[PDB]
Amino acid sequence: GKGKPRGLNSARKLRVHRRNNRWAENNYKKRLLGTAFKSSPFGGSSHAKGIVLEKLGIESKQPNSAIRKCVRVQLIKNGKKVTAFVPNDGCLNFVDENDEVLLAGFIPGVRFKVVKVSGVSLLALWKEKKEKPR
Amino acid sequence: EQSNKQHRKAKEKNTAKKKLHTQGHNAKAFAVAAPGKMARTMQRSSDVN
RNA sequence: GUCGACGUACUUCAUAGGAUCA
RNA sequence: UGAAAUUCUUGGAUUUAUUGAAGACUAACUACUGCGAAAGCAUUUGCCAAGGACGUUUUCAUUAAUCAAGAACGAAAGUUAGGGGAUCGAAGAUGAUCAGAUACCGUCGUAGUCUUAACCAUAAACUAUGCCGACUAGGGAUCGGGUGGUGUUUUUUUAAUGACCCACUCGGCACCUUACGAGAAAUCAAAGUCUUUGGGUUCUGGGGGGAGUAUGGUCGCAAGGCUGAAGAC
RNA sequence: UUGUAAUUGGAAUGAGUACAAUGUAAAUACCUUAACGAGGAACAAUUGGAGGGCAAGUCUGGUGCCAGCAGCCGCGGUCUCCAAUAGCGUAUAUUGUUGCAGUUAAAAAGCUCGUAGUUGAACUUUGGGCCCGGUU
RNA sequence: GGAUAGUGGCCUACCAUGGUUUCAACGGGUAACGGGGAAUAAGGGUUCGAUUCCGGAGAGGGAGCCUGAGAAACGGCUACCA
Ligand SMILES: [Mg+2]
Ligand SMILES: [Mg+2]
Ligand SMILES: [Mg+2]
Ligand SMILES: [Mg+2]
Ligand SMILES: [Mg+2]
Ligand SMILES: [Mg+2]
Ligand SMILES: [Mg+2]
Ligand SMILES: [Mg+2]
Ligand SMILES: [Mg+2]
Ligand SMILES: [Mg+2]
Ligand SMILES: [Mg+2]
Ligand SMILES: [Mg+2]
Ligand SMILES: [Mg+2]
Ligand SMILES: [Mg+2]
Ligand SMILES: [Mg+2]
Ligand SMILES: [Mg+2]
Repeated sequence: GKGKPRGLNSARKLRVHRRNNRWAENNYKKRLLGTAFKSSPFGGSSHAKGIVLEKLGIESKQPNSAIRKCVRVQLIKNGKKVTAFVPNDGCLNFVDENDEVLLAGFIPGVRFKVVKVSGVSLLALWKEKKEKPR
Repeated sequence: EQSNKQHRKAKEKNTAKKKLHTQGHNAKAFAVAAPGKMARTMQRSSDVN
């Protein structure tokens, strides 16, 4: 005996035992209860819109440093302040205060990067293929 | 130099099957039929929102 | 009110051992 | 006491002896040996019922194993109402606050410790080890019963019993050796059942240890409104 | 005998243009096809990653001449390689019936009784003697 | 007995006290139309299926009807709600 019923007519005890024990899994619990998106950085979304409050590392002396590429952004969905990466200081010129920035998951502690500014791809602006509409 | 072996205390933290009843209601009762469509539909709506 | 408990989500500390050589 | 000091004391303390009273507890014998489902259980004698094991060429014939619901008991502490109140003693008070192996010591001691009628139902409630069934090594010690001997002691009339010695058999707490197997190891006759897995059944877990951070969540959580110091010359 | 060509020769061809015809209800397109249509064949293939080198240049630090960061900015003057390929990149998401474990690091309930549920000893025509037709 | 195209607590009158349930009724959730199917997996399984076919329901929300063999129809009608 393994501590589990084995009789040919004991199907029900096995099913009811399984259904009760399946809730132990954190993955299972999150999936059915729809709580798997609390841990998501954006609260379930793949991208986040934000307002550029300030360019923190604008005054850093060393060019192209990690600090120079960080911007403090307000998430419009909830108003929480977060920090985002820009691909390079050259791209930082495009970003200025009080524009919409679309953020995506990525100086430890910075977990976001800017992918679109003012509704235009930041990569496109860097490649000189578009103009930022103001 | 005498180091006694720790007494691993019996759990007082709520078990995984007990945590589900700590809130106001029984969390297991309020669950959807097809969680697969929950995750897919919810993610799309979040970006639309 | 930088209040308590719980739930949830994350961070963090504990990894070196044998042989040869100088 | 490390030394003191609260304390008692020429109205005689401490100590001696002859008693008397009160309430607990059953030393040494005492051993993880014995009994009980466990928690637990130890002075003598009586009564009441209960129980394992052993013996049976007695009796019924599947009446059985496990167990959600439900029920009885459940160490110590604790609550309600009486009784009792010796010792010890949470709390409280008080002496001293000098010295680090003796660094937490002393005195008074409320509740409790005991008991009666109900509650509370928690322990490292431990073999940190579910229950029933089968099988898989040798060895001698013990507890209860039973069988056997032309064995010792005893009955000091015999004897028969009782107590011992030896062999074995059932059941039990157990213990040594074991390249039998298992395990990383400690170790285990079960934590074993020839490489990876099925004799029956109940319960539990989905990861541990030591630190933190935040919280669109849940349940909770105060007081305050007439009060005013100044050695040098 | 290896690599590099804004070197060089004449052969081929469709993207595109277009008589015509086919196609279609009428058209467009396809398949056909006179005539044009290639050397930077400029008729100008992309998406990602990795690694350099350069200055009378700039910043920072120090056991001198150095090291780190990095370098579209200097006195005047108006580069290499790797992967996929008409496709490539980024972000989020993405329990054991067979077959788990419970002494020493998750988890055996303090003990017993007990309903449902699951499971539950053995035994009843076995053996023997012939006949037929099938396969390999 | 009435009604129905018709069986039937479908409804009416009188009667009895029945019916389901730990073999999970009743109640709650369902980002629940159901199926043929789709994905993955070595096998068991796990998930998806509004969506080319079949069947059901609806035409902003309830309620009620004429016509007609066939409708509680809505590119038919009437009220109420918005
Ligand atoms: Mg077994
Ligand atoms: Mg005894
Ligand atoms: Mg009392
Ligand atoms: Mg009780
Ligand atoms: Mg004990
Ligand atoms: Mg056994
Ligand atoms: Mg075309
Ligand atoms: Mg039964
Ligand atoms: Mg049988
Ligand atoms: Mg629906
Ligand atoms: Mg579905
Ligand atoms: Mg469908
Ligand atoms: Mg309709
Ligand atoms: Mg509409
Ligand atoms: Mg209608
Ligand atoms: Mg219509």
